Amino acid sequence: YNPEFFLYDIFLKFCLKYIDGEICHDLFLLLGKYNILPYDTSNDSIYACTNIKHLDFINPFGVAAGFDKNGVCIDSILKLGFSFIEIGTITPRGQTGNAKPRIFRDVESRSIINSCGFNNMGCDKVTENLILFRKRQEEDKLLSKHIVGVSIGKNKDTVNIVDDLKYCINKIGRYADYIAINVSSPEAGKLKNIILSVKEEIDNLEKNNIMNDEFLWFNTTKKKPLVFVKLAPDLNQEQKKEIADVLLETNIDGMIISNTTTQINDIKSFENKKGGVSGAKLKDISTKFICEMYNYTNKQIPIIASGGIFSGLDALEKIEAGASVCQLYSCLVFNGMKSAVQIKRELNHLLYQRGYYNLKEAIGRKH
Ligand SMILES: Cc1cc2nc3c(=O)[nH]c(=O)nc-3n(C[C@H](O)[C@H](O)[C@H](O)COP(=O)(O)O)c2cc1C
Ligand SMILES: Cc1cc(Nc2ccc(S(F)(F)(F)(F)F)cc2)n2nc(C(C)(F)F)nc2n1
Ligand SMILES: O=C(O)c1cc(=O)[nH]c(=O)[nH]1
Repeated sequence: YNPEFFLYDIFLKFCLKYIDGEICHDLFLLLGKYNILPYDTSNDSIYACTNIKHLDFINPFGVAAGFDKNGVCIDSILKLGFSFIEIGTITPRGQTGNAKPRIFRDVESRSIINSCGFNNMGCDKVTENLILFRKRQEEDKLLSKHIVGVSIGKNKDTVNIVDDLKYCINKIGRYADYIAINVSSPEAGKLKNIILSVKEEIDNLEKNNIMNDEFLWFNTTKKKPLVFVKLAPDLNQEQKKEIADVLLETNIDGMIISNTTTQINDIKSFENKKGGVSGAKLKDISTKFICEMYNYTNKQIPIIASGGIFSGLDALEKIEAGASVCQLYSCLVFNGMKSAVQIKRELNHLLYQRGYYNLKEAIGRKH
């Protein structure tokens, strides 16, 4: 609640009004890189703890993929009050992505559309960035117990998809607390192949190193990274159940629901635009998708929420629907740096008013 946050949020609101989106994004990533952004040093409520398997989160809010694609601003973003961040999506080789401008935002609807095109510095350089962070994390009190996942994907013109992801794992898998596979860009038999192949590569990292785990997994968990998969919402009920089966057969560690959507036409400033939409308008679509997969998987696979989360209320819908954890993106654009502090406040208070003992008790409370 400091003036630090408050003053910065004025600057951001101003930037939001006048300056191009991707230009704004990079500007504040830069400010974070030089560590002049504010901190949230509050103790988080132990009643809003959560986990995905043996992967524990000190609080249920993190940042989604695509926000810090190259892992350049990991400390500063985590210290805003987030329990974790998902970097990437990265590819084995650097990409430029599509032509600019490629990101636009509608303020009134609190929505965004993008056709970035998986721009990133490539797996090699980003791994060097994550390593440097991991080294800083050993020295910084505030980064303890904070989780860093890595989103991985295939190059535009890939020879083979699996091989792209395989390279990324070999390079960066040691520094990741979990690995996110996203097949959501704006047959199931080919998916199962991918998922398995990823678990095997991770399992191979363990086998082919002589070191014990403490000195092998240079991450937070000190164990091999979990395997999540991120799904787009533009599928039919048949696709979803077909996939739902796969995730069970592979015994995947969690699923990130969801990515952006192409099926929104009622945003006026966006009618000229191609890409995937995110923000408020994605909220209701996203939540429904969680109920479905939660049902289709019969509640065996943990879920990670993404799509139009702005408030402690929005967060609770995802949780009761079946999510264990939430990711923010659009909220930070429209609500600023206070988003983590603010949303954690709002959620803690609601859990009380809704008579919940803790957050885990509320997970999947939509029958
Ligand atoms: C500019 C931009 C870039 C994104 N890049 C990625 C990405 O690289 N990988 C990914 O899985 N999701 C990416 N996303 C999607 C977000 O991770 C998130 O799923 C989506 O924005 C919905 O969250 P929200 O409604 O809170 O904004 C991107 C979104 C935006 C707006
Ligand atoms: C004012 C503004 C800010 C912003 N992103 C953003 C906002 C805040 C921060 S941060 F991380 F201030 F501490 F929270 F630096 C980092 C990135 N974006 N991102 C975009 C976009 C949609 F182009 F990606 N437009 C923006 N406009
Ligand atoms: O980089 C992108 O263009 C992108 C990737 C993704 O997974 N989702 C999205 O909305 N954009």
